[PDB]
Amino acid sequence: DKKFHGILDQGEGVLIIFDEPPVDKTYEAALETIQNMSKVVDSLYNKAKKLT
Amino acid sequence: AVQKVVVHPLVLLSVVDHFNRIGKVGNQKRVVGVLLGSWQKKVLDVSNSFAVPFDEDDKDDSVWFLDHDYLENMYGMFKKVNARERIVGWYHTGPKLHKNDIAINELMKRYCPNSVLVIIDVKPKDLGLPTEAYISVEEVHDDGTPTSKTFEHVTSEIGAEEAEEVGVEHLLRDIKDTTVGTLSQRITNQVHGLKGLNSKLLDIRSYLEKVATGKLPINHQIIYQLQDVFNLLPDVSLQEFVKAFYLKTNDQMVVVYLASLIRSVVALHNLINNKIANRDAEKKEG
Amino acid sequence: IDAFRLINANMMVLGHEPRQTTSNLGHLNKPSIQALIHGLNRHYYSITINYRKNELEQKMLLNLHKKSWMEGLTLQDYSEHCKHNESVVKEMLELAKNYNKAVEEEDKMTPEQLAIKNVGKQDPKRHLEEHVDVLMTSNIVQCLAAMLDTVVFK
Amino acid sequence: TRPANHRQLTFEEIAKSAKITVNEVELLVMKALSVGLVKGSIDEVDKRVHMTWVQPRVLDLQQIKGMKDRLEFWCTDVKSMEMLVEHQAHDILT
Amino acid sequence: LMPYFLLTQAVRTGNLAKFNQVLDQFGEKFQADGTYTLIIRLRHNVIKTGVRMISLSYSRISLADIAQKLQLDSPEDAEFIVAKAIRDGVIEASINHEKGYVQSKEMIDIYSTREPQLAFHQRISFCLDIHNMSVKAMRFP
Amino acid sequence: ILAPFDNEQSDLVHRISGDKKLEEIPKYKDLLKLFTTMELMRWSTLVEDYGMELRKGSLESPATDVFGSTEEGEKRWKDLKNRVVEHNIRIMAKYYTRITMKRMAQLLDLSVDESEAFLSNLVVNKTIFAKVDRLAGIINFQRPKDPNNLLNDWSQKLNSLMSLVNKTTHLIAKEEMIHNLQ
Repeated sequence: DKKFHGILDQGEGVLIIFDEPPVDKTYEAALETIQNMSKVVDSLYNKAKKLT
Repeated sequence: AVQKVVVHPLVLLSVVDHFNRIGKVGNQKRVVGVLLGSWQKKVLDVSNSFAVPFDEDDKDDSVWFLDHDYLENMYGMFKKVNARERIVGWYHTGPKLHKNDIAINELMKRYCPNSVLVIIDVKPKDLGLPTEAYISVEEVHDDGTPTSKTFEHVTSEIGAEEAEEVGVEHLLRDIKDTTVGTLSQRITNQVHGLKGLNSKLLDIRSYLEKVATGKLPINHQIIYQLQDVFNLLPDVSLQEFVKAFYLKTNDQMVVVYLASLIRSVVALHNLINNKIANRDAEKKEG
Repeated sequence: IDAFRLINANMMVLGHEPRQTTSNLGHLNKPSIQALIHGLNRHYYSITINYRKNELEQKMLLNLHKKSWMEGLTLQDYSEHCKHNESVVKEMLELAKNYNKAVEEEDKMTPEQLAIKNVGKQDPKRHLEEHVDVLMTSNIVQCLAAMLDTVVFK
Repeated sequence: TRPANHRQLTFEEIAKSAKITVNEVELLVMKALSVGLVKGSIDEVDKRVHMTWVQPRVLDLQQIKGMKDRLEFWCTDVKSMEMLVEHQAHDILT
Repeated sequence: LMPYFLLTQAVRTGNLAKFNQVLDQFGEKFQADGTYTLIIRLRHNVIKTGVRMISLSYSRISLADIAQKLQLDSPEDAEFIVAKAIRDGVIEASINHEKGYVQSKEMIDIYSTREPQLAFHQRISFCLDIHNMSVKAMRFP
Repeated sequence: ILAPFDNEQSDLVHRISGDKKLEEIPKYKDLLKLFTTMELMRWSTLVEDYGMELRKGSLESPATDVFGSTEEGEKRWKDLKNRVVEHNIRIMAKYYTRITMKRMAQLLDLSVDESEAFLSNLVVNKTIFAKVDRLAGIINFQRPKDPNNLLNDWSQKLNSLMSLVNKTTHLIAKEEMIHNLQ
């Protein structure tokens, strides 16, 4: 349920606990720009590809 | 005690014209004058100056003269014509730190408590900032003399002002490096300051001229810093200093990869903005 | 600046025009109308001037004023430069959403109209190349200056 | 004496170089960090210490020769990496 | 496309005589298009696709198991393709020829390696070219 | 001593120091000396030198206020024990990197489980950070993952270096002017 994060072992029951906020801000907030810009080049078809 | 000094370009210039006016002596003269200014908020300010009559004979070079009546009345005029202005200390033209400047400062400290000096340049060639200033500290201390006193450099820069920025930027009208973009840093401190580090590596090479042949006082308090520099020489390339360096190249270049991707689309939208003005006028105009 | 010098009002009474122009150097700078409302040119005249410039001084105000020492051999707030590389890019998404908006209302009302109309609000198109210069030189300088200290410092 | 490459000595070497047992060198180096004569870190399970800073001492006319030659090839390294910049970014500013 | 699309269906799989089930069904069609001499050598590329496929999936696999899955009919050269897989450089890790298992090391931090910058530097310089070509092809008026 | 740790305690030792007439007691001048300085002798080697002077002198009644009500004493025997079992754990976090579980319990002279209850209620108090183990007995002090602080502290060392190479340069050029000026 991700309320806690870790790992469970089956042989002897060892809970290796670790933590890091990895990164989220840098890539996916720059990834959605690419699919915004894809729709801009799609909208270039409605004033260039049809027109000239 | 003092954070830093602030020098205007007027007093920077107001020594050069006097260096021209005594330049007809030919043989030898240092320009020594009274430095005026108003230090506030623990920051040293320098505003105005003149120069006092001063001569020097080489045999027994401990004989100086300051015509204090010229110092009394002209400052009294300057205290009249600007009561905001006061004395801040003195200066000298400073090629090479002449010997009388150990007691010139002690001659006229009965006016300014922190009677600061300023060493300027008359023949400019460097890669740094050619204005230098010291401060007076004294010591009954470690090894040298019972009466010991050595000058210490407080950092120096040329302050600007809204009145004089009008003047100097009209007075330049010359080769300039404006339009700070991706290139001004490349030449103000990447072309230049790497060669600025030359003359500091080569400066301690010049003290190194005493290994068995140079001057007779040897080290004692010069090598504690030089022992530290090879000690504080940075970390070698074995640790995650390798790995976390590739980490941030793998982050900083992604922003450049996005930003360059945008640059191609924008000019392509500009390309259609010229194909709208090419085809839609050759039938219209001809 | 415009330095002046008087002319005789006695010759103003004579109606006689002074100063006997013998060189093609005076009538180069034109006077302002506001100075022409005043005594120019009925009691004084203008003088063309320039400035005496020399390596004695010109070299030593250029190579003395705008100079620095460490501002560039140093890094820049290393945990926050990469953080500032998101403080711009985050709204650059939605600013590109406006650029995913404004082109779509073209093939429309005669874009000279799209100059006068858009003066209340910010356009994407000019603002969208504004940060691209900023998101470049902040990165290319900071990447290059870090990769020289690896060579020079051990 | 050790170079700046490692300067990472072990507790057994102090047991050799000071002929003192293992259960007292940790009490020794905690004093040395407290006085301020040395600045480093202490591991206990791998039996090593990462000394970083040592107190500056004096030296004669021989150790300056070490600071002579170690300084001298650092001149050309500042020369060599800058020589790219005045050659590759030459047209960017004359 | 349907005979030729059925060919690359066999390539993305790891089966070996699936190539043979195509090359008898449409061996005559490929000679009409005049391309058979390039088709016949895909068996080198089928087996390097498969040995990359198996080594990435299984970590510690017996060499006397990979041949039965690739229908190789021989374990005694099942060592030997893996030798040419390392000689070409497909998989890195070692083979316990005494035991029989082929162990593989788990991958490590490929993010903190230089190689994604090489995915960038091809495309940084390429995307500045098309911005330059958009400038060079614009101001004809 | 008995106060919990604070910045207010960190100069409380200075406010009570600098006193000409406090140091007339030779014992109690050393008491505050022990807690300004380095690691303390464990608990038993101190009470054999200082758990006996609380009767002597002409000073016994606040020490009788320690001794007399034994439940007040039990609150003050153990809180004096609490500050000195803590005084190790401050500086062992500061000067060590990776110590074994058996080694720390030996410098506290108590059970290894009793050591774990001490490090439990201090890091849920988060006043000493630690990442202990109960399989290898390997604990470590001030060990985060450190993604960004490597190159950040490296960039700090450049600026400390570059500020120092400017210190010597304008200090050599005057030193040549006091031997060969004229």
